[PDB]
Amino acid sequence: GIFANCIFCLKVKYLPQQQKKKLQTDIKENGGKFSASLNPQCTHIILDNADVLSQYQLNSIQKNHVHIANPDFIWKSIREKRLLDVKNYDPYK
Repeated sequence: GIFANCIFCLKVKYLPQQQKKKLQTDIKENGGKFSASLNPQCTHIILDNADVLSQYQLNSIQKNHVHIANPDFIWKSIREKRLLDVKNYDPYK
């Protein structure tokens, strides 16, 4: 699937539970892995609009080349049946 070799940290606490779960199933059904925690193995961190990151988290993200994206990265990649440009979905840029 399109998310093969992707490891997503999900910070989507303020999404409806049904959307959190759809994110998870969309990731797993298309070859991805997801985690609640941020670590060096993460390739991506998905952040809903109301979730924020600490300076510590942002430094880890920079150091480990983690891509910061919003949920639309997942939704639209699934819809288009193709991994999109994550640079177009960065809430911090």
